[PDB]
Amino acid sequence: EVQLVQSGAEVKKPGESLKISCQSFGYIFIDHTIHWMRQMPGQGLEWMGAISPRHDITKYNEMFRGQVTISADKSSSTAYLQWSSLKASDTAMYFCARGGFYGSTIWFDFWGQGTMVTVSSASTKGPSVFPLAPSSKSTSGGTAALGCLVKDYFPEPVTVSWNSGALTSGVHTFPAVLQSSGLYSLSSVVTVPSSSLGTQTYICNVNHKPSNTKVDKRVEPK
Amino acid sequence: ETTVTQSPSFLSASVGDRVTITCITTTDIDDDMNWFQQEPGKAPKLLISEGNILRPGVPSRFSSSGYGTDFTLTISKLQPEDFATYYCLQSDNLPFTFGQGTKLEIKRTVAAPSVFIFPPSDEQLKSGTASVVCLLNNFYPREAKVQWKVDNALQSGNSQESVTEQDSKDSTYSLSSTLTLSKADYEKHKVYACEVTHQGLSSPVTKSFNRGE
Ligand SMILES: CCCCCCCCCCCCC/C=C/[C@@H](O)[C@@H](N)COP(=O)(O)O
Ligand SMILES: [Ca+2]
Ligand SMILES: [Ca+2]
Ligand SMILES: [Mg+2]
Ligand SMILES: [Mg+2]
Ligand SMILES: [Mg+2]
Ligand SMILES: [Mg+2]
Repeated sequence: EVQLVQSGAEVKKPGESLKISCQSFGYIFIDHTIHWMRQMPGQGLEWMGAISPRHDITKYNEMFRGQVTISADKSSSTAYLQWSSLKASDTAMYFCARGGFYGSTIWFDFWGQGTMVTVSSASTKGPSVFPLAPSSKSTSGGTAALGCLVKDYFPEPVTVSWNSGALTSGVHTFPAVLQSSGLYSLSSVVTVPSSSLGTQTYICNVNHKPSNTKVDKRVEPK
Repeated sequence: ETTVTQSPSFLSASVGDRVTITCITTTDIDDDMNWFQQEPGKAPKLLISEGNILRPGVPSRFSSSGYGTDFTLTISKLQPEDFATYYCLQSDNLPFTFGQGTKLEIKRTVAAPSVFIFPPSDEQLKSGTASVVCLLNNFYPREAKVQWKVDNALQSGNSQESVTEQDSKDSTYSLSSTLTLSKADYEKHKVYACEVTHQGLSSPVTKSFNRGE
């Protein structure tokens, strides 16, 4: 069936150029138009522009004209979106979606899965992992909390498991925050029986693939 | 461009409830209103296309109405998978323009947070920085006020918060607040307090520690 497949996540510096892509499968490429949508972090959707590969005609939203170029390659059924000079404010998720022409009544019925673009002055950096140790100040009833602070890494993402995936109940891994450095930072916490605490070993397994940083941090009481 | 005004931005409802969301356009767009659902981390999904046409495979609990400038989407008998963000889209004229979205949240009973405070670790202190963390665990509704006090001085602009998505099992939220100071500043003060205000608490809850102890 119809699939639109986008290229992988991108991390860039301001001023750098970038071309991302969307390849169509399962239908005739020249029978439709391909449109590009921006979704800035935590925001809604914006239509950037579109191309008819059949007619080699592009249309742009006035707010994006001169900032980006949309193009297509009929031979590989691929559409492209490109910037010649990225800005930090271009940080967003980018989606391609299928549509029709003047007179068509169905818009964006199939979408790519979409492509994250991060633009920052920051450079790749692995996190430091610090314990958030259980004590009395973190023992509600017969419930204790503990965690790991995964501090000062770039870019996203990091993954965290507990006890190599054996501990899943009561785990909360928070969305990362972007610090004024920034460097991202997140915490992962788990609530456990206070009678734990004690006799059960708690280890957070942290993986930051961009810097190839992998850390197993034992978290002990007091 | 045609401006699209979607309301409400946020709506709580119970599983099984019926809700109606509206979109108003600044120009007459005839029947060219389209509705999308988007879950976190996913592409939007087309539900209904121009002329109130439900897309193949979309449940009939989704219906829409409207012509000209005023439009609605009704979801009947809300299922757990329905609690996502909805966007309207006008496809009358270029540029295509979308409403700002409606996030639907699962309504449940009030639950007060359990609150925990974590002093900075000795390992972190060795590197010249101190992060103090306050955790509010498993609470509802999402609205919560967290105030940091260092020797009774209210900290402002000094902290960052992060909130989880609504839990798929109990429909609660959790929140962390991190207060960041220099090692130097951390060591010149004694009492570190996180004060939490929430509708599930009859009065604010304070968690604190004295540095050293
Ligand atoms: C060959 C050039 C292709 C260029 C790139 C494609 C861009 C698509 C442009 C169409 C955008 C205007 C939106 C109008 C859509 C109408 O077809 C429907 N609302 C039906 O018209 P109604 O029944 O409401 O009058
Ligand atoms: Ca129409
Ligand atoms: Ca129209
Ligand atoms: Mg209601
Ligand atoms: Mg009703
Ligand atoms: Mg449920
Ligand atoms: Mg201070």
